[PDB]
Amino acid sequence: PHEELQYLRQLREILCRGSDRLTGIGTLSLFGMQARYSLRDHFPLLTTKRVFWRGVVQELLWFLKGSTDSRELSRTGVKIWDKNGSREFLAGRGLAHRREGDLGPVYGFQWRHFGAAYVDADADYTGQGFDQLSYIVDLIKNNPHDRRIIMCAWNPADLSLMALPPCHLLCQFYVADGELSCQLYQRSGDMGLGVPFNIASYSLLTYMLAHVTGLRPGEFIHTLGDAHIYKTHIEPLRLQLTRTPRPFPRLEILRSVSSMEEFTPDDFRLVDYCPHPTIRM
Amino acid sequence: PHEELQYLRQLREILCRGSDRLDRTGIGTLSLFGMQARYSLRDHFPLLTTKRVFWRGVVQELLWFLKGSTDSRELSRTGVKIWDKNGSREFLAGRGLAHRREGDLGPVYGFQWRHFGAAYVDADADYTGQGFDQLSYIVDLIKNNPHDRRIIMCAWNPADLSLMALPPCHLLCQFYVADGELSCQLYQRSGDMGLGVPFNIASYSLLTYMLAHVTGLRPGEFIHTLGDAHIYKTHIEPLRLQLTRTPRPFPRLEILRSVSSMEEFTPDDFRLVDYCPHPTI
Ligand SMILES: Cc1nc(=O)c2cc(CN(C)c3ccc(C(=O)N[C@@H](CCC(=O)O)C(=O)O)s3)ccc2[nH]1
Ligand SMILES: Cc1nc(=O)c2cc(CN(C)c3ccc(C(=O)N[C@@H](CCC(=O)O)C(=O)O)s3)ccc2[nH]1
Ligand SMILES: O=c1ccn([C@H]2C[C@H](O)[C@@H](COP(=O)(O)O)O2)c(=O)[nH]1
Ligand SMILES: O=c1ccn([C@H]2C[C@H](O)[C@@H](COP(=O)(O)O)O2)c(=O)[nH]1
Repeated sequence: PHEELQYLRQLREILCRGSDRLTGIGTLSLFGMQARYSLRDHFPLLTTKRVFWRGVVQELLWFLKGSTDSRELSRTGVKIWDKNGSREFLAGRGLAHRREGDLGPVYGFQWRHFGAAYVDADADYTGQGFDQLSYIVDLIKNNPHDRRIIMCAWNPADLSLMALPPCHLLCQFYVADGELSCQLYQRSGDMGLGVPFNIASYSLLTYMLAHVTGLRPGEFIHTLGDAHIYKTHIEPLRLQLTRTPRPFPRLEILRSVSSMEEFTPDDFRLVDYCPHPTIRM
Repeated sequence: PHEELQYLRQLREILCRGSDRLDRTGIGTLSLFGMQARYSLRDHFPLLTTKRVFWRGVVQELLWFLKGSTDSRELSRTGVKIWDKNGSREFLAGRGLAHRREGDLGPVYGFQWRHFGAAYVDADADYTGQGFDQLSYIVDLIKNNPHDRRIIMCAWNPADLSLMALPPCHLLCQFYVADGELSCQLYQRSGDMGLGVPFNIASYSLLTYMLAHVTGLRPGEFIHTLGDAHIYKTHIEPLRLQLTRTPRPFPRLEILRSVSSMEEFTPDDFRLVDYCPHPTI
């Protein structure tokens, strides 16, 4: 039974039993969902519609950098954070005095410098705040059965400095039988666009962490809070609800990388990815 | 089907195929990673019946949390001693926390809920207007923007971990409103299925009843998401016994008078009817 059917059943449920609720734009939604994806023999990149894999990779490395600069992601060809880094959008957020591309203390800053005072995207933060990436990497290496291997992006005190508050709040990691697993808690999930993307991101993070630590990829567990469908997306989502999953691709890591920071997009080969055609939403 | 059978199934799964691990202090647990159970709050209250749950503790401890107290001496005064061991002068010394008055647990749940991001100095100090008051934040959201997808309270603060007596188990809870009902999901990084988890279920269910009462809504669903779900090997025998017990119907919870603020609840506003658990083990 294909694991992608979990995602497809969740879609089907939200569309059929979801709550119909409206500030700006309207959605169908359910609350509390969990799905499991094996990482042992394949990589759970959804096949019912093509997922922007190039975006997935560039954005994770950009996160892992600690960068909060939407321009630096943009330079690589990935424009998904650009609407949010415009001086116009920032102004609308009451953050007008930002330079272009300064998103505030978003994921990268929270992952590498939690609790630090944010100044701007160009400030040097070395040795400031709590480095969560170094923290979990050390625990996975030297104390793998620890129950506190967590990386959290939710920092309520920093919300008003943020262009957009984080959706995927925290990940926890788990080690058993030489396998590295990961649970992601996502407060909010757009099933039409974000959620396939998000599944891929944290699955990737786990492959990367597994590699760097000498472990094999295990399970990725996806726990949603608000799982929702935007109503404008209903006829394209019914389209994808008709399609049968193709087998998952595999993910190869093309070289020895000793540090989470030394990865490059060319270290990853996506083998045998054959999605159905892209659906625009 | 009776909801407690979710918990008991989880017990059995862990006992049957759980992973046999040791910590770096040598103690053995069986554990599994990634679990979710749903408990209805509408017609009843999910206080577990196959073993008696310390309900007096549940109530006093939560009221204690909601006040922002990080003083174990205060909870202990009520006759509830569950945090006394962690508050002892010797425990804190064992943690490497000198200059600590007895009962000073550090920036734990209460401090995080009320003053997230604030500079902790001590349990007696006064933090008014320091940090981010998450409790007011969520009560406000549930009242004035119930469909917000960021109705979050979080206790995981990486920067404060070395200052805490114990690191938080309940990382965060999220709330959700639909069709006149308040719902809640909790992310728990670590659950002792033997002692902690029944208690923990009662705690956040109770919190949801209180929030529902204060905001003019009916208790909806409580979703319980776990990370490391485990059983200490020493308790396997009493748990075998527990698993033979047939669950009895859940009690109910009546809130006596009208309470207008989350801070004005007293242990007396709560009527538990009728809790008839199998004998304690
Ligand atoms: C309403 C909303 N839903 C989302 O899913 C969402 C996601 C992000 C960030 N994110 C995690 C994204 C992942 C993928 C994206 C995207 O734009 N994909 C395009 C592909 C672009 C292209 O043509 O190359 C798409 O397929 O529409 S955006 C930001 C705001 C959002 N807003
Ligand atoms: C290893 C471990 N497991 C736990 O479950 C745990 C729980 C807490 C805090 N906690 C969340 C607790 C919930 C319930 C508790 C308890 O001891 N209840 C007693 C009541 C004692 C009495 O009635 O006098 C009991 O149920 O027997 S303690 C602290 C450390 C822990 N440590
Ligand atoms: O990584 C992401 C980022 C955003 N979103 C979606 C979820 C919501 O539909 C919207 C964010 O809006 P709020 O939930 O923050 O209001 O974008 C995702 O699914 N994944
Ligand atoms: O509210 C609580 C507090 C603690 N624990 C348990 C979980 C673990 O067995 C232990 C905490 O140890 P660590 O997870 O921190 O190692 O206590 C709970 O189940 N619930």
